[PDB]
Amino acid sequence: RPLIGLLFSETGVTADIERSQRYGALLAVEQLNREGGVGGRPIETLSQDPGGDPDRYRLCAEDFIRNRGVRFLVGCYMSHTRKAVMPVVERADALLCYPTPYEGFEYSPNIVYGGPAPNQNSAPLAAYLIRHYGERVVFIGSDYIYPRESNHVMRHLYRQHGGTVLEEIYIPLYPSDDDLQRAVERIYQARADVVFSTVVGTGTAELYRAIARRYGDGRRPPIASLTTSEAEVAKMESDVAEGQVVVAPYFSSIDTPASRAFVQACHGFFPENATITAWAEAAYWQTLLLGRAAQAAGNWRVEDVQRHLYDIDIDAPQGPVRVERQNNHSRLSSRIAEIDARGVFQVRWQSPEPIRPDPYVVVHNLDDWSASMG
Amino acid sequence: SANSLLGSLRELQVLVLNPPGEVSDALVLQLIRIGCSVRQCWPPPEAFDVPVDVVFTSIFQNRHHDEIAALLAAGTPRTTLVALVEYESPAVLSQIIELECHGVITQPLDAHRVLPVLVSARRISEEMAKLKQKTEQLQDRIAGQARINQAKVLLMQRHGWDEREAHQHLSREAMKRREPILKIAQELL
Repeated sequence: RPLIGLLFSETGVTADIERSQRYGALLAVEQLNREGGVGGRPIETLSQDPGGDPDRYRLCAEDFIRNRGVRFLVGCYMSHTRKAVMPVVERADALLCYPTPYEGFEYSPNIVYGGPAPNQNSAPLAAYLIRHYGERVVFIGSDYIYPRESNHVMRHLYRQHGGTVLEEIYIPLYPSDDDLQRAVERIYQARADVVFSTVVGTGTAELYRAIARRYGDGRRPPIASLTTSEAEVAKMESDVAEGQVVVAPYFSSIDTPASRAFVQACHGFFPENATITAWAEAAYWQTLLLGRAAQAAGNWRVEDVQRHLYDIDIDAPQGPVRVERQNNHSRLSSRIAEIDARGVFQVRWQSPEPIRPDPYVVVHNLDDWSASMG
Repeated sequence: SANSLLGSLRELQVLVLNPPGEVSDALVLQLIRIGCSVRQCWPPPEAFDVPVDVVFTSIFQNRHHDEIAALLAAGTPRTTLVALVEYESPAVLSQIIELECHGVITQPLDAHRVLPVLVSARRISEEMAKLKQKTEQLQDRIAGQARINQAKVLLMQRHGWDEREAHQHLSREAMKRREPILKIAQELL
């Protein structure tokens, strides 16, 4: 049975981006079913809502693999939700596509990483920030492993290039009102040139609004984020969102027919409460790759499908992508964008070509990015 | 050092800053028996001319007091000072205190009083000069230590280095540019 299990929250702290991933994956299934399904048989999907809880992700993965015969999964966002599912898929010899940016330092034979490792997003973003913004920075992130690992690198990068990391603040994943106010007051008391955010999900919008109001509605330090997506920026007033900085392989404003085709496809298929994001883009291309690899194999056997996966370079909405057989990570484009006054993402820099993944690199050499940014 | 102090008395250059007369004479004769190089001078000059290690003078109620005072105020601090005193009353004693003698000899002087006073006063002035020298060394040291420590924190934090690494780097550059560790540290700061 060509059945893809979709493990994306519907509820919880990251519900917006993960609903976005779910529809991107569903969009692909639909397109694959118009291309002949898998050997005449239509591709089916099964969805469960783990609600951002790592233990519920594990339980949903276990239900799918144990009781539904699922061997192909698309899902997970926050890194600890990936860690909770990983062992289940590896013991069942299943294949999980993770269309999410992450901290790196992982190799799983059963995981196809469709989102960037730090050499593909944080590094270029660090080079950019040190290049254009003042060197006194203040960090604010949600309290879980990804923002913490992401801050661990950024802290070291700024100190190496003559910067000062004034405050490094963490707030809980569903941050109370007091949490935000205390955090914003510290940000306001540090007088930073830039705010580097790693806050993820619900509370992102409120955070950016509180920074906004707090400041004397005047030439605040800009917010540069590794995590904020289009789903968070749509919840922001025009003036709050304006001038904020964001990084991703894809932005709905990209100027290509491939990007245009994806926007249109998403607009006529996604619900009202599901914004297009870079992670919907990644769920789409990965789910699409799965289907074509299966079509080329003629079956739905992980071993057969998987073999055909490393050989199919796809034409994704972001540009051309492929999965490297050596590390299960992908060759991804990387864009840095500044939000204009009408809430639109203006790409300010792009890597000249897709960046090859190197999840374990410890020393990020920022000189790599001198030519293309200055 | 009691031994080296005693052994170096014959190299001391002693000046008897006192009017010509019996007192000066007897004092110069006893300093020559002890073996010091001894000169006698009078009226007090404005600067010495030749290096002087120990001055013997009397207490005058007139302008030689101020002359002598100024003469030794401007002089080498290691110059030992011994006053010949004949009164125990407050203005005379205040003069001794204000001159900051390292030793006194009450009059009438006789040969037996000289050597014990010259030695105890010389120990005293040398110990004072040493404590002052240690004070400057320690002041410089506290300041130095601070900049070596702030520079080390700087390297640590810049590079993601531990204390030992920061120390190895300072030492290496320092001992490759033939300069003090402190100069490297201050360059960084």
